[PDB]
This record gives sequence, C-alpha cells and structure tokens, in this order.
Amino acid sequence: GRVAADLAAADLALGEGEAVVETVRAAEAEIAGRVRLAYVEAEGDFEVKAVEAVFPDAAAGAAAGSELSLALTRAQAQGIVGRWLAEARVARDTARFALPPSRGHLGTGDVVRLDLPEGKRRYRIDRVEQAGLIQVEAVRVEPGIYAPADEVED
Amino acid sequence: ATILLSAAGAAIGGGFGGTVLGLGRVIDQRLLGSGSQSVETGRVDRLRLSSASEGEAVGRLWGRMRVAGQVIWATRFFESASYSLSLALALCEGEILRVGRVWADGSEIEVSGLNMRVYRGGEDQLPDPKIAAVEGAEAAPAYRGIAYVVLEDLQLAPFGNRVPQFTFEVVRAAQGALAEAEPDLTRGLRAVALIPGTGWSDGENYARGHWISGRAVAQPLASVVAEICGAAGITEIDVSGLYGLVRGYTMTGDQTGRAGLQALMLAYGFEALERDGQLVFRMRDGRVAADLAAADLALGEGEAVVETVRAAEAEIAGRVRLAYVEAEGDFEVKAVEAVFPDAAAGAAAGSELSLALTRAQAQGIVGRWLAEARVARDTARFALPPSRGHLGTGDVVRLDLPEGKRRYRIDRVEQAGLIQVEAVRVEPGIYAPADEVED
Amino acid sequence: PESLKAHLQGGVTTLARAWALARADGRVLGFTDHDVVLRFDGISFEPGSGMTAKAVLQGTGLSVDNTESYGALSSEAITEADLLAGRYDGAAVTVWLVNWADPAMRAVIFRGHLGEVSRGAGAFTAELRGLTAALGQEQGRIYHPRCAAVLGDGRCRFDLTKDGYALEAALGGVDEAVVLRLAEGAGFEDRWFEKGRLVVLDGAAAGLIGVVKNDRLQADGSRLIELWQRLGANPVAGDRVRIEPGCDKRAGTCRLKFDNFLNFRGFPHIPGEDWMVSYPVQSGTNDGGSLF
Amino acid sequence: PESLKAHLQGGVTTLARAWALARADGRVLGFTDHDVVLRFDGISFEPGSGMTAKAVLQGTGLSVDNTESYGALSSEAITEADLLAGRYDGAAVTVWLVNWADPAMRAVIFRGHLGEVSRGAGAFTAELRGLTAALGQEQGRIYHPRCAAVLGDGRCRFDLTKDGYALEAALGGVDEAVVLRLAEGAGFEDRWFEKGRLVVLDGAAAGLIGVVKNDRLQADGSRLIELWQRLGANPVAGDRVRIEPGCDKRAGTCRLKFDNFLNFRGFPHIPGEDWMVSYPVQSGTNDGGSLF
Amino acid sequence: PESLKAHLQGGVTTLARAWALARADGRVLGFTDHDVVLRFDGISFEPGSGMTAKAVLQGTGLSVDNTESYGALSSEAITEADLLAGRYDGAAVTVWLVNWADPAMRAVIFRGHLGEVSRGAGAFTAELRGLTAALGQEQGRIYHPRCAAVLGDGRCRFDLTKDGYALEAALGGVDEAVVLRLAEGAGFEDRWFEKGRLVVLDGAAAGLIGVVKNDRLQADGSRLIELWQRLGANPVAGDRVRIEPGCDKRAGTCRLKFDNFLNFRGFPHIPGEDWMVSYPVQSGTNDGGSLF
Amino acid sequence: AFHEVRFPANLSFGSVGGPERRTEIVTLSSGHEERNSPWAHSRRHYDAGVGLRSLDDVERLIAFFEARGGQLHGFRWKDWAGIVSFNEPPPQGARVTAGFEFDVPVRFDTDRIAVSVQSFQAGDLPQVPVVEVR
Amino acid sequence: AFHEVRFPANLSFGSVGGPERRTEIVTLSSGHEERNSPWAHSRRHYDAGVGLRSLDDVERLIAFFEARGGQLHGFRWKDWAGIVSFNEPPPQGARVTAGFEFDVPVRFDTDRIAVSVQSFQAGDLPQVPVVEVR
Amino acid sequence: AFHEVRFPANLSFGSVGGPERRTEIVTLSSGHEERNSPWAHSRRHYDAGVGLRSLDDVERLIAFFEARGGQLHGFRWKDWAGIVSFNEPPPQGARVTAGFEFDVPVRFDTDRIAVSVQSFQAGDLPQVPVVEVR
Amino acid sequence: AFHEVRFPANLSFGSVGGPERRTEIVTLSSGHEERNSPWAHSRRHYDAGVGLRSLDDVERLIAFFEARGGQLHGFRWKDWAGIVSFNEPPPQGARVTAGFEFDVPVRFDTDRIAVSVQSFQAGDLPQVPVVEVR
Ligand code: SF4
Ligand code: SF4
Ligand code: SF4
Repeated sequence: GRVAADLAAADLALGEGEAVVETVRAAEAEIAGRVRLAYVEAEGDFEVKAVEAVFPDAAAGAAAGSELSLALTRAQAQGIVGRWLAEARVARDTARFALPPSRGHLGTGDVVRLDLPEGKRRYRIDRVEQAGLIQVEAVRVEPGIYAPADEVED
Repeated sequence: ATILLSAAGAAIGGGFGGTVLGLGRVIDQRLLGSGSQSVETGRVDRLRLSSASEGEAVGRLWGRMRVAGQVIWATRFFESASYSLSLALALCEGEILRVGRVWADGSEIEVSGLNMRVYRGGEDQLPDPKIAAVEGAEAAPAYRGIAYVVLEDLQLAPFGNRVPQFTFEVVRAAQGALAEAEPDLTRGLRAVALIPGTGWSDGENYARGHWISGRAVAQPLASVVAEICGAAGITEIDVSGLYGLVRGYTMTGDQTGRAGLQALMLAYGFEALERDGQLVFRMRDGRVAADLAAADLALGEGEAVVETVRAAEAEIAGRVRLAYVEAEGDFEVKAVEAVFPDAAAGAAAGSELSLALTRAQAQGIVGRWLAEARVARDTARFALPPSRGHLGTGDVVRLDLPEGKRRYRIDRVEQAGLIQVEAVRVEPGIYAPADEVED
Repeated sequence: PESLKAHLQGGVTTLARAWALARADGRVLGFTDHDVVLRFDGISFEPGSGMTAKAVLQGTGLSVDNTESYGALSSEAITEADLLAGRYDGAAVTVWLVNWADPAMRAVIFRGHLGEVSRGAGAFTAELRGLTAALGQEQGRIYHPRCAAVLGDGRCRFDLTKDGYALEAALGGVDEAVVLRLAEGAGFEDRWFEKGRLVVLDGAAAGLIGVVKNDRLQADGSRLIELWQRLGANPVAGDRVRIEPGCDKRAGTCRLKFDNFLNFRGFPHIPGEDWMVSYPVQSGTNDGGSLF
Repeated sequence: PESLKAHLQGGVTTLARAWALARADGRVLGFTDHDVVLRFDGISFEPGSGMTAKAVLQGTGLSVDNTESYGALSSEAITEADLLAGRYDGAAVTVWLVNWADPAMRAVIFRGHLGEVSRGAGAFTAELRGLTAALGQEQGRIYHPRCAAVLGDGRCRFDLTKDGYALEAALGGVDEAVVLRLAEGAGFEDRWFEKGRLVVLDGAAAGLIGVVKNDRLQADGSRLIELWQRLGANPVAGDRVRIEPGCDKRAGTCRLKFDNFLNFRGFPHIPGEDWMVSYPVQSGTNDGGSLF
Repeated sequence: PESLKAHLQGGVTTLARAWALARADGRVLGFTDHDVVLRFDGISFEPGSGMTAKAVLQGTGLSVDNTESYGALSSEAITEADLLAGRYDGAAVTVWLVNWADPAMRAVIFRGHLGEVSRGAGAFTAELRGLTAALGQEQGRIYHPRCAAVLGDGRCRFDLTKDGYALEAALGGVDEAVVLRLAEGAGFEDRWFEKGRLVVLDGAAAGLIGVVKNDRLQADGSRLIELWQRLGANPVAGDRVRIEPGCDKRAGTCRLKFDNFLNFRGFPHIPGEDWMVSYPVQSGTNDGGSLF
Repeated sequence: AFHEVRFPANLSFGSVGGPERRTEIVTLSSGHEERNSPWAHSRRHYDAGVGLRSLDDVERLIAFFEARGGQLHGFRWKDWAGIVSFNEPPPQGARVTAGFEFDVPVRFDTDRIAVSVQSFQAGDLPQVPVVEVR
Repeated sequence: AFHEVRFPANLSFGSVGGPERRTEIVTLSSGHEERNSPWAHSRRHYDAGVGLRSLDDVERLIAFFEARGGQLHGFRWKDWAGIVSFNEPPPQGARVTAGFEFDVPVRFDTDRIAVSVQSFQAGDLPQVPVVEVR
Repeated sequence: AFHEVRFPANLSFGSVGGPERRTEIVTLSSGHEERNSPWAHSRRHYDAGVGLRSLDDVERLIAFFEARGGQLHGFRWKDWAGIVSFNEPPPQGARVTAGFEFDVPVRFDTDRIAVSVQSFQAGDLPQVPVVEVR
Repeated sequence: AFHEVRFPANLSFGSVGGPERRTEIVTLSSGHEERNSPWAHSRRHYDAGVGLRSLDDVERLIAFFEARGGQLHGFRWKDWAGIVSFNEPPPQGARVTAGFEFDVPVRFDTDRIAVSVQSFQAGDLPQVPVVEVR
C-alpha cells in the first residue's frame, strides 16, 4: 500500500466521459462472501486440502473458490484465504479517472492517494492508456490487507 | 494521439463484460426460448463413486435417489485373522428419512448383514455415535447438518480387501419455510395404515392402484423449488401454481443454485415468471390472457407491427434425447428418444437431466420436447402499448392476424413506457399427458 | 397494473413513475418523476433526486432484470459519503408507477436489489438487479476440516451474550480507522477475539460491521486492535463498539474457549485420497485406532 | 461463370441476377432482378417479388454461405399463409446470374437451402444457408432400449400398405385442427395408431404431415384423434387424410402388432453400468439365464 | 519519465516522441515525431517514416501492451521487400519520449517486440506487442520417441564445424529459390543433409535461414537441393550458402551419422498405455529382455 | 380529449398540413414493387400555425397550450382548407367526421412552445404542428 | 392501380424529372472500370409538381392524394416533356408505353402532402415526387 | 438560489420562450394513440435575451453571469408576456407562483456567454436561454 | 463503349471539370510525408454540364441519357477547355488521346437525370458529371 502519487481532486485531468473521477462500486450480490482454496498439505503426506474464510455479516452466499497447485502449510492457507476475503471486498470499488502527463511517472502499477472532499481513499491503478493523456482504471487498495494474519498452526 | 485497434479490445473487456454480469445445451435453449441464456446443467453422474478428498462439495437431493457419499472418519484397518473398519459415509444435508437398500461396489449387499447406524443429520444436533469413542468424547465430531451413516466392524472380505465404493439409496423430504407450511404426505399423512395384505403376482394394476407404497416418498414440485429459493435466500418466493411430483432430484454443491432449478424448467416446463416481486413460478399452459388483434399493436422500433421469425429447417431438432435415472429399479442412467417421422434425417439434440423418473414418463417428456421445439420455431417480435401493460412477462397472446390467429407466449419484455416484446409460438395441446404404456 | 386499467385504457393518462429504496439501515428513501413531492405510504417521495427510469427489461429465464436509474446525489439524498462507506449494498427497492392525480392507482413493476452503483460527475447511476439475483451464485460446504458457520448462525447457536464474552466498551483512539486504542482494553484474555464483529452502534459509522485482527494489549489493558479493512466512516473517538469473541473455527479452539463443541458443523477427520486407493498391507499397525 | 467471360471481360456487361427456389412441394418459384419476366428453364422468373440479393459470402471452411435475399410477399408469391403453415422449410434454391440479353449465358453462384426466413412489415427476409448446412449437425444412435427408425425407413422396411393397416378415410369435424372427428372411425382397434403420419392430401393443407396422439373412438366408430401440433393450415371438413399405424418403438409392441420384429434396429437388453464394475459374487443365482 | 519532471510539471513542455527498432540483423532504424532528424544514441532518428504513435496501453496483468504505430515505407525505410522476405519478425523496439530541445531528457515508455505488421496502400501498420509476449505460449517436451533439440542447442552440443560436415560452397543455379543447383555438390554422401540450415550469408538474402529437403546429386556432384519454403529474397546465383548437416532426430541416425549419441535428449523406449494396464500373464515370454 | 373550443381565430398565411399515410413499402431492387396501408384513413397532420395579435391575445394563447392542452387533449381544430365523401374519382373518400363540420380534433406536436415579443404589443409564435389523433 | 385521370391541369415551372438506372459499378482502382445494368428500362421519376390555383381547386387536389390515391394506385401522369423508339443514335430507345401517349402511370413518393395557404384564395403545395411503378 | 434582482432592464425584440412538457408518447401504429404526462406543471423555458446598451451596462451584465450567477443561483426573471389560474377553458391552469408577480426564478442555459462589441460603445450578446429550475 | 456523337452543342457557363489523381497518401504526424500514384494518367472528370434550348432539343437529350447512354457507353465528350504533350515544364505531360482532337470518351456520374421545364419552351437540367472512363 505504499502510496506514490498523492493526487488531490483538483489535479486530475479532463477525462473522456467528462467526469473527473467515475467511481464504480460492484454489486453486493457478487462480493464473494466466502472464499476457498485447494492447496497441498506440504508437511505431511502431500494431499489436497481446503480451508475457507467466511465473512461474519454476509455469509448468506457467494462462494468463490479457486485451486492453487502449490504446496503450503496449514496456518498459511487460512492466512491466504483470510487475505482474499478481505481484499475482494476491498477491491469492489474501482475508479476511472484521467491524470495529466505533467506527472507521467505514475507507473502502471502504482497506487494513488486521491484526496476527495469526502473520503481520501487510496487507489492502485490498472489499464493505463495514455496517448498523451494518461487515462486510468484504478481499483481500491488498502495497506492493511498485506500483513501476516498471525494464526495458530497444525 | 489517436487510438489503436484495441477499440475492438475496449469493446469487449469490459465493454461486454458488463452484460453477463447483469444477466448438452443443444435443446436446452429452445425450450426456454429466446428467454434467457440457458446455464450448463446436469451432466448426469454415471458410475457414482465416493471420493474421500477434502474438496468435494456437500450434495443435496429431494426424494428417493442414490447418492455416493464420501468417507469421513475411517479408523485403521483391523485384522481379525480378514479385515475390519469403522467407516462413516456422509450422504447429504438436512433432516432425511431412513437409508435403505445399501449396495457397495457391485450388485447388492444386505443391510441386515451390516452394523450401520443411520443418522438424520438433524438441526436438533444429534450427539456422538459412540463408535467415535475410538477417538474419544472430547474430540468426537457431532455433525449437525450433514446426514452421515457410520459402518461398524465392516468385514472387507467379500469385496476384495480394499474399500469398496458404497452407494446409498436416500429418501430426503423437502424442507424449508414453504415446505413446513402446507404439509404433503411425508408428514401430512399423519397415519395412513390400511395395508392391503390378502396375499408372480398382480402388479399390473400398481400404476393405477390406490395403495401408496413407493410413491409416498416423492415430494411435490411446489416445495422443492421453494427449497431452492429458500436456500438461496429468496423468501418472497410465490409457488402455488405448481403441480408436479419430483421423485428424486439431485444437484451437487456449487451447482449455481439456478442451474439445479433449470433442469426442472425443462422437465415440467414451468414459467419462473416474476410479474411482481413475488417471482411467481406458474406451470406453463396455453391459457390465453391477451386477445390482441392486429390493429392493437404499438409502433415498434423497427417500424414493423409484427416481425415474425421462422427458424431454420436445418436446425429443428429432428430427434430429441434424455439421460434420466431409472427411478424404479436399480437406479441407473437410461435414455429414450422421440423421432419425428417426416424429418428423421438429422438434427439430434439431446440433454441430460439428473433427476429420477419412470419409463413411460421419460418417453412422455421427450415426446413433449420434440413437439415443442418444432412449435417454438416461430418467434414474434412486436410492440404493444402501455394501455394494456398488465400483460406480464410470461403471459401468452392470441394475436389475431389476417392470416392465421396463432398464439404467442412472450419473453424479454423491455418497456420504458413502450412494451416491446420478443414472443415465441406456443400451442395449448403440447402440455398434455402423452398416455403411453409402461415398463 | 392492478385495476387502473380503466385509467389506462383511455389515451388521456397521467401515470408518473416513482420508487422507494429501503437501505440496510431502517430508513428508506423516496424518489419520483412527478416533480411534486407526493406519498401514498409513509415514505414521502422526493423528486429532488433519482429518477431517470431507463428501460426495465424482463425475462422468463432466471436471469435478473435491470434498470440503471440515473439520478442525483445531494445532502438530503444518498450523499455518497454514505454510499462509499458501505451502505446501500443490499438495498431493496420497489419501483411503482403511481397516478399522481390519485396515488391509490398504482402497482409494482419489480422489486429489485440494486446491485451495481456507479457514481460520477456529481451524479450516480445504479443498476437495479432483478428479483433473481441470489440464484446464479454458488452455495455449499466442501467438507473442509475447519468449521463452516458464523457465531450467530442457526447451525451453531451460541447465545453470544451469555457471560462476559462481548466487549461493550466505548472507543477511544481511532487513529486511521484500522488501529483502535480502546480505553477499556482490560477485562479479557490477550488475543481473545481474533475473528469477531466490530459492530459500531453510535456516531458516524452507525451499525457498521468490520472484522478484527491482532487483539493485543500493550500496557495496562490498552487492547490495541487492528482490522482487516477500513470501516469507511471514521469513528470519532467517542463511539460505542461491541466486539463479539473470535472463533478460529477449529475443534481445539471450539471446545476449549467455547462450550459449544456439540454444534460443530465441521468435518475434522476426513481421511484423504491416499487412504481411499490404499489396499491394506498386512504389516505394521493394523489395529483399530484414531488414524491420527 | 461458365464461358460468359467474353461477355464479362468487356466493361459493357449486362448480367442481371435471378433465382429459382424449389419448395418441398413440387412447384418452384421464380425471381429476378431484370424487371422483365424472363425464363431459360421452365420456371418463368417473375420480378414481382424477391430479389434484393445482398452479398453472398464464401469460405473454404465447412461453414455455410449466406444471402439474406430481401423481397416481397404477395398472392402470386409466397403469400405467407403458405409460409407460416410449414412449407418452404427445406426449400432448395439455385441462384443464377443470367444475361438478360441472352439467358444462355449463365451460371450458378451457389445452390442453397434457405434456412432462416424472417417476414415482417409486408416483406420477407430469408437467410440462404449454404450447401454445407447438413454438416455441423449431430447424427447417431445411442444404444437406447427402444427402436430407432421410422416406419418407412430402410433400417425397418414394412410395406405400410400391405393389409388394412392404413386408414384412408376422408375427414369430417376438423374443429381446431388438433381434434379431428373423422366420419369413418370404425375399421380398426381402439388406440391402434398413436404415433402415425397424418398425411393430408387434399384441400388447404395439401401434403402436410402431422403426428397423431389419443386415438379414441367414442361412439359408433367416431375415432376422435388429437395431434401434437397444429397443421398450420385448416382442413375444411372434406379433406382426405391417410394415417399410417402407430409404432411404440418397443419389442413387445413391435412383434405383437407388426410382424417385422426381425428388422428391429434397437437395443433391448443393454445390461448397465452396475453390471460392468460388478465382480461375480459366488452367492445366490449364478446360473445362465436372461438377466431379466 | 526519469528526472524530466522539472521540465514536465511546467505547462510549457516540448516532449516529442521518437523510437528505434533493432532488426534481427544488426542494423537499427530510427523514427521520430520531431520533424527534424535528431539523435542521442548512435541511431540517427529519421522523421522520414514511422511515427503516428497511437495510444500505448498498459496492464498489471501478464497480457501484452500494444501500439499500432502507423507510418510510411520507403527506400531508406523498411521498403517492404525487406519486410516481406522474413526480416523484422522478432524486431525489438524501444519507444522513447525525448525532449527535442535537449535529448538528454528522455525515458522509455516500453520495450516492445513488434508482433503484427500490416502493410498496405503504400503504408505500414505494425502492432507493438508488449514485453510479456513470450509468456502466454506453450513450451515443453512430450516424451516422444524422437529427439527434441536442434543441432546447435545446449541440450545437444555438437561442434558443427568439427570436420568436413558443413558444405560451405558458393551457389549457382537458384532457379525458383526452392531448387538450388550448387556447382560444388561433390564432397559428401548422397542425401547427407535432409534437415539442415541453409544460411545464406551474401547478396540479397543476407543471413536468411531456410530448411533443406531432397538432397540429391544427379550427375558429377550437382547436389540439387529443395527447400520447404521460399527464402523470400532471390539469391543471385553467386551467393555463398553454408548448409549444416541434417538430423533425422532418431537414435539410429544419431549414433551412426553423428558421434553424439550421449547428448540425446530423447525418449526411445517409452512402453505404452497397453503395457500399463496389463497384468502379467504367466504364459509365453516372461524373462528379462528388451521388450523390443 | 376535449370539446373545448376551435382555436384563436388568427392564423397566418402559411398554415400548412395534409394527410399522412403509413405507406409501408418494400422497394424491390429489381423494379416494380408492392405496398399496402393499414389505416383506411389518413391523419390530416396540420402544421405551421401562427398566432399574431396583441399581447392581450397572448395570455389566452400561452395557457391554451397549458390549461386545456397539457399535451394530451383535443381542442378541435379549424381547417381553412356526419360523413364526407369525395366523388371526383369513381373511387370514394368516405372519410368520417367524428366532430361536426371540418373540426378535426388534434394535438400539438411540441414538447414546448416558443412565443416571441416583436414590439410593445406584438405577440408571435412560429409553429404549432398537429396530427389529429382520433 | 387505376386508369382514373391525368392530373389537375396546373403544373408550375420547375416540374423536374428524368429516367433512372441502378447500374452498379466497381471502378477498378488501377485502370478503367466495368459496370453492369440489370434494367433494360428506366424509371422516369418525375418530381417537384406544384398545384397553384384557387381554394376551389384545392379540395379536388387534396383528395386526389386521398380518394383514388391512398398509396397504391395509378393516376396516369402527364408529361410536358404502343412502343416509342429513339433513333437519334444508331442505337435505339425502344422503350414501351403501357399507357397511351406519354401517360406514364406513377405513384406519389410521399407519406404525407403539405398544402399551404398563401392568401385568402391561394392554395400551394411545393412537391409531389413520383417514380412510375409499373 | 438567490432573490437578488430581476435583470438589466433592456431586452431586445425577440425574447422568446414558452412552457415545456415531457409527455412521452407511443403512437399506436394501427390506430389512435395513448400518451402520459408526468409533470402537472411546465418549465417556462425563456430564451433569446439580448443586452443592448452602452459599455457602461456591459460590465454590470458580464458579472451578472459571474457574481450572483456562477451557475446555480436564481436571479428571478421578468416576463414581458400566490397562485395564478387560467379560466378561458372550463379546464384550469392553477399553476403556482413561488415568486411574486410573474417573476419565474430561472437559471441560464449556458456554459459560457459571448458579449460582442458592435461600435465604440455598443455592447451586444445574442442569447441567454433559461428553463426556470424550481 | 460507342463512337456515336459529341453531345448537344449547348453547354452553359459553368461546365467545370479537371483531372483527378488517386494520390494515395500517408500523412505522417511527425511532419513531411511520402506519396505515390498508380495511374500515370489523370481522369479528366468533367462536371456540371447544362442543356439549355427549346423543348425540341429536350427529347433528343433525355434519350441521349437513355438510348445510347444507359449507363455504360462512351458518347465522346467535347472539351471547351495521337498524343498530346505539355512542355511548359522541363517535365512532360505525354498524355494519350484514344479519340481524336480532345474528344475524351466519358460516362455520366448519375443514376438519374432531372430535366426541368422553366417556360412554355424552356428545357433545363442542372448537371451531368462525367469522369472519362477509358
Ligand atoms: S468454533 Fe464453535 S462457535 Fe465457532 S464457528 Fe465453529 S462451531 Fe461455531
Ligand atoms: S416397432 Fe418395428 S416397425 Fe416400428 S419403428 Fe420399431 S422396428 Fe420399425
Ligand atoms: S540426432 Fe543427435 S545431434 Fe541430431 S538432434 Fe538428435 S541428439 Fe541432436
């Protein structure tokens, strides 16, 4: 989450859609309420296992799981799925703004502070298409997502 | 600077990724019509096997149908000296009725030979089985929702010495808040008795006989589709117009919710209408609600009162097929087909339904699809005014023309103050019993 | 339409669109095309916001209906500091089609669920997903060796207030809305609640749920607690939070910390694939035991 | 083009498009761009209808060619009461590119099959699927326990006129073109033909095929018969139908009602999956028998 | 940008785009928007060609970046007889964004790989695939019974000049650039090199690689050799080619013709599926042998 | 739909309007083509009315659009050009008159009107297109 | 299709119209061209008729569009410009006349007409295009 | 929203403006129509104001757009054309007046204005459209 | 392609036309750009001919379009502006003449023509664009 940009709202360029910051919030019906893995046991007899992380308020649906073929331990797998369930609900918000080539040193993977009148929410950026007007599809990223979960082991 | 030919790239992603967000299949799409996109549904499980991994999902079923189960808490092999185990096979969730007729890998084993302790999987939270006092009480699992079946001192001698794949006939009553109101047999009976007795025999009148052996299990179609929306969380579900018997449907876990329901929309054909926020599930009939003349349509977008599309002859599904489950005998995958006599030259279009139904019924269903899919070739694309907006999205229009007076059931109503309709041709006589003989 | 057909079959008609959305919080909001504030239920529909009403679609198929519903955000209205923080997510709407001359002549076009809201340029655009949004999602349990339910769930009932389990104390030291100092840290174990509900019931974030992590008390019962995610509304160092205890969703942490090991709803033993294709060798341990 | 290159290499050319479609019935229809009625074969191409001729496409791949062929429907023409009832389905076309000055200077662009016809606004638009329409379809038998063939088929030849099997009688009481009274019901068993061909050879529906169901005679040999689907053209209570007998496509109904049990083309026994993975237990019945 | 931010934060800026592509041959080409020829490295960027610079895109995902880079082809430039013959295929570019007032104020937007070049109407349009083009391709060996490597490869080092193996002789009789007569045919076996590298190092096709087939000497050591494909540039019956010997990539042809059977990198025996599910019958040959 | 009044009397020289026919048409690229119409009548489709009087006439004219107008009401229209037939062909017109004596109930083809002031008392508005909805 | 009458006699100066062809064309980009004609005939395509008389002539003209018109009937058209040939080239016209003596049966190219009032008795309409359907 | 002043007094001959409606409409293609009105009111929608005075009047007019304008304020508008009703039909207008005596609070329909110099002291600007936001 | 006649003699003042060059062009956004043409000739591309005589000249002019015209025939064209070279540069024109003496065979750039009647005897048609196809 190490912020490189610090844009104010006054410092965005004039976009294509003639909105300084188009902000999309994704659907509640698709937020991945519970996430799953298919890691490999990596300590014992190497076997396919699964852990899941369940968000306490909305556990009513949206199971979204994936399968990773690598091998990792038991507290680490619950750490990863604990990280995705936090991130996939953080990454609901996406921003679609344009910033001028006066500051073109915002590389395609940097993260923008983006001061607003209401919020001051960070945004990591994707899909930079410039042609002399850097237009950005950002996505909401918080710093505290990328931490150890500090869980006990098996 | 100018833009490249990723103008085609930004036209797709996410130029078309926004669509399916807010939205064999060879015969699945025609039966739902223009309708909506038919989700992949019910690749029927043949050779039901039990995998003891950790990534298989919890199955669900409604009625008399075999399910594989999977191993949870097997003890070590015990040599008497020629082996013995203590399995526990977890079948499905929810409170069930009893499990009878266990057959392992191969033909059949007698349940009297076993020491199995079945469990309903009650939300009442059944205690420990005490065969898990191998583990001890302090780590004994006490499964609440799932309905596990333990096996005690199972001799692995007759089937090799390996563990055999066990498969279990399970009877599960349809549950959910709409099911506990309006009780059908499975608790509605409240004591039937009257066992005929009076003792190879006279079973030729069993399909017409008053006694209710066997078919007392089968849940009404009203509560099973209510169980789906209940598990999905839609309690606003309206299902009084449904009239069908399920007899052992089975969808697995992570079967999308709707894709389990969509197999029923092919069998019993019902609307899933949603006039209002009730999401009315009515059985599809030809009962005409509109009676439009040709003079009473609105001015459409394409400036044609009625655009009428007739589909290609090369794709009419000349012969249709199923993959139902036997539902009377040993539950096995079977197939019937209906062949139209004039054009049998091609267009085989089959699909697979994972439910269980009898022999004359399967030839009845495929006889219904082959008639309907050739009826539903004609689609109409007209616009009707908001002066009569009470044409709900699933109603059927008489649509008087100068030449024909052909009915049309409607789909894809997009109004904005001008109800524009993609209808489809539907006749009333399609939805009848075929009246065929049995096996 | 429900018995306004007498009004509607005449070409002289006057049906002005209007709708109410009920937020996850108990308050509703009113919206109308009629340009005059009107009401029929106790909702007080305001034409100050909302209401472009673009093209509700339908389908006999399980696919949802949709309406983008362009409008305006303002201080009386949604105001977008409310929206960004995490409200209006599962907001339930009913669209109505009322007669403004007589609001007793109305019906519901659909009852929606308002999935995707895109706000920008001083306005908002909110896709109204249809009644069938919940269908089309995966629901199931996968026999994993943890638990599967939340604390309040029916599959594991707990009586979460039954003793000194919940930490009811009012908040101080909110910092960057992830760290929370909490004046009354003392009263519980260190690292007692690690997966709990930080329901904040006062002030700015009213009834907003976050999840705790790193329950550590540094000195004299401070109890500095992190969260996974921002609350989205800053608490004001005077709010009252309550934190339910943390469940690791494991058999050892189940029975030790909590009494409710009976209502487990989990799958602890679950032997494995290599057990299944194994044939029994007649060597070494082949007596009845735990297999653990 | 076939040896009109001498005509065509000159810039002064006059090739006017024209095509004939042959319906499933024996009659053909003529269409031309030339604006004057012309013919080279006995087809009499009429410029009164058809003929916009938009952009025939090609491909070395098995995918079909296409031409939407916008035109007009009229009483001399297709007339759309003919089209809606079920004709023009497998209609075969040839598009030509004739010289109107000399119609012996012509070729075929493609020979098509006219798949999708969309009529509307007093006109019709008919997609001309290419020569390779039949490829791209599934053809096969799936070892199912019924039969697999129709009565006239080569895999089960029957001689369908060999006795009093067919019911040749003229029709009365057509009602809603699904129920048919039939004055001469008497002559056959009750429920004799349940899957047969209701070929109607006179009147409005000339040579039109439907399928029977519910062969029931109510009183004095009425023989009220339903159909699966509408004929699409109303019979006029004087037409002549013939109904071939009904085959249930089952071994019992094969050999009893019909003599042709030899030409079965079906798979009656077909043991099952559970037989296949079964190992032979040495208990109970293990002697040679039917397994039925 | 790299420390031109002092230049760039001012609204008065003058950054003119410019790029260099390095061909597979050692020469580079220069291109700029500045309309005056400028250089900073020894590249001499020419504004005579290239340079429309349309919309470089980006992505954190592994998907490539793209820029279509419309321009002009001319005799100084790409000239398209160079391009069609097989050059500029894996041409590597760097796009720069130089200050024309001071070319020491520059950076790289991306370093590309120029995948798809579409030339037409006297111009060329060349899609600049991004840095991650190689990802997204399948690389692997499939245990097939041949070899898997080329002659120069690290997995089979050969020292391809170690004896009289290579045929260094200058070319005559180029005909249609597939047949090559070759004056000095004599010196080797008949059909010695059947899969070799026809590197042509002089004249028109300079450093261009084709593959041989049909190494046949007809009379007095002619050695008429075909190729699979055209060279794309006509050799002028005076060029010098060298042809490395042909490897059939088989164990017999490996060890006999070449000494390097040790460095095989192939899988000769590879028993089969039917061996795997076979259970050992106790009949016939069941002693240890080749299984071949 | 009303029966309220004809109109203000004044109409400027140029009040255009004539019958409008659906005339769905196929336009075969060969040559001659067929056509049909589903009306069996003709929307008279009068346009280009102009009010020109004093400003005393304007306030009874701007609310003519507003009060009994709105959008969706009759205001029977006077034509300067009970069943009337047209016998100048051997065919016939035979077009009905729901209102008496050429009064043709209509509606204005405008979301807004635009009245101008051209002098201390001059009130003008350039067009009020109608279509005579039944 | 009718044989009813020519037209009202009056036609203003400017009644334009001349024959058509489709004659689609490829324009081979590196040399000359080659072009095809599918007609062997020509649509005469008369336009820009204007009725100008008293208002007594107007009511027999507005229902000329309506009564025998509708959309789909003949009303044989008089040209101010049985087979006629054109012999001023060594080629030939040889264009047929289904009707007698330059009478060219047509149809109006309009969904609506637009008659104007120019003074107390002046009736004008600016255009009535035709194409002479067979 | 303000209550600041009417306007500069000068308005040229041609200051056009009249009420609006949305009144969306379906035009049932085989007969008459049916049409809905969601307003019960009308946007008065005045356009085409022109300031014409000396350059002394211009600097109090260009900052009229700027100072109390910005974009989003009232500046009550004077009509040369508390509830007013219109009784010339048997229907009624009954349209409210939030401001007193025809003062119709508005806003300018412009992102920019365009004042011109016509002579040493002539100041002109061709149009300032308004719509009377509530 | 014919050799039939030049044309009617009359051509009005304004008969425009000059050579048309493919001139495929790249327009590099840097600056200077290259170009090439594949003709080595120039389509002369004459436009805006006007016939103006009596109506006796019109019937030999309307069938000039029709009889020897159709669309796809020569009718050698007279220029009011065997190999001709242009020597006023040190370069050369060297453009061929397939027909003799500036006669430039063409074709009309029209699907239809449009002849007007302007008085009892006046025949006019506004344009006949050609392009001199080889
Ligand atoms: S540990 Fe106990 S209380 Fe916690 S989630 Fe698991 S079963 Fe529920
Ligand atoms: S029953 Fe006999 S005649 Fe009938 S379809 Fe089967 S094989 Fe053919
Ligand atoms: S035969 Fe030998 S030298 Fe040739 S490719 Fe195989 S390993 Fe390499």
